[PDB]
Amino acid sequence: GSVQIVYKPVDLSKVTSKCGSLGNIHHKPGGGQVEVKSEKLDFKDRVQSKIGSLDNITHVPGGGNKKIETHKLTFRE
Amino acid sequence: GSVQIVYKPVDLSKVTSKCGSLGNIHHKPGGGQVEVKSEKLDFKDRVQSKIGSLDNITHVPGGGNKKIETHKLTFRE
Amino acid sequence: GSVQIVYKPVDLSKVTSKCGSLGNIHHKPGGGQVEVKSEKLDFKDRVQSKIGSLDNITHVPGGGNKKIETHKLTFRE
Amino acid sequence: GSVQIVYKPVDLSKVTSKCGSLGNIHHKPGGGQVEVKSEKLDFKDRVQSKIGSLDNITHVPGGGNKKIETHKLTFRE
Amino acid sequence: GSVQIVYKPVDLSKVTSKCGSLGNIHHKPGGGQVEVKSEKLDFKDRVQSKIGSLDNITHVPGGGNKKIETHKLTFRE
Amino acid sequence: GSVQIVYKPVDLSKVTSKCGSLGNIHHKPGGGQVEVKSEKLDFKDRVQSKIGSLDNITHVPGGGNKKIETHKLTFRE
Repeated sequence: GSVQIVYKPVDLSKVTSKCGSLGNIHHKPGGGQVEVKSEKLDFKDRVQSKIGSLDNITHVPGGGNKKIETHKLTFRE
Repeated sequence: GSVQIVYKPVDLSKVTSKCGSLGNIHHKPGGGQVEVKSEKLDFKDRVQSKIGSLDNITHVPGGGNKKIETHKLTFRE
Repeated sequence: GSVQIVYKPVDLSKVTSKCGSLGNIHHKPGGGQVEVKSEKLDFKDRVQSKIGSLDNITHVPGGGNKKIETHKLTFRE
Repeated sequence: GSVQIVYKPVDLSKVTSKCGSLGNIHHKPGGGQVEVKSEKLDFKDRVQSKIGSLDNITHVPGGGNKKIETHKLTFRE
Repeated sequence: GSVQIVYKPVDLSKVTSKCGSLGNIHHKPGGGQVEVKSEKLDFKDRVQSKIGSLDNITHVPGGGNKKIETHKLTFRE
Repeated sequence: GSVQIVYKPVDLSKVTSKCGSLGNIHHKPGGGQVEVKSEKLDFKDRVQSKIGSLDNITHVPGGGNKKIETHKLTFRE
């Protein structure tokens, strides 16, 4: 009872961008007020949390091209 | 009772952009008021949370091209 | 009792954009008031939550082209 | 009862950007007020948390191209 | 042709307040965005102006009692 | 042709306050963004101006009692 598995995925893919000019961008946030109140906080096993945050981002990647590629080969007898 | 598996996916795909100019962008948020009240917080096993957030983003990727590709091959006897 | 499986998907696909100019964009949010009240919060097994959020985004991808492609091959005896 | 597994994934992929000029970017956040109140905090097993944060980022990668690629081959008798 | 003018105003007035306790007052303004644009400004003869102002006041006078009293006696031949 | 003018104003007035306690006052302004643009400014003869101001006041006079009293006697032949 033989098993013969072949996993030969080819990728010639291209995630690509072209942008002559990129700019003249303005991010003028006008300020705020946050309040949080808690008795008890508890967390476990791979929690990711933000509490009471006021936060501003400007992200201008000339690039910005992302590619995500996950091979899983699983074998059980 | 032989098993013969062949997984030969080809991809020649192209996710692509072209943009002569990109700009003159303005993000002027006008500010706010947030309030949250809690007795007890509890979290476990891979929670992702935001509480009481006031938050501004400007994301101008000249690129912006994303590609997500997941091969799973599973075998059980 | 032989099994012979062949998985040879070809993709020559193209997700594509062309845009001469892109701009003169204005995002002027005028501010707000949020209030949330809770006795007890509990969460488990891969919850994703936002509570009491006031939040502004400007996303101008010159690119913006996304492609999502999932191969699953499953085998059980 | 022989097992013969071959995992020969090829990738010739290219995540790529081209951007003639990139600039004239302005990030003028206007300041805020955050308040958080807690009796008891408890955390365990790989928590990641932010409490009471006011925080501004400007991220202008000329590059910005990211690629994430995960091979898992698992074998159980 | 005699003129005899008598101006004998009496005031025994009392502007008065009584307040046992005064307090527990909260003024949490949530922030804003103002913009003004002008070519030419010109002003003369006792102008009072405010342009492009964002401004917060808290005025808790335990007292607060005001009295304004103007005697004018004018004579022309 | 005689003129006889008498100006004998009496004031026994009292502007008065009484306040047992005064306090527990909080002024938490949340921050802002002001912008003003001008080619030419010109001012003369007793102008009072504010341009582009962001400004916070807390004024807690235990007293606060004001009185303003203007006698003018004018004579022309």
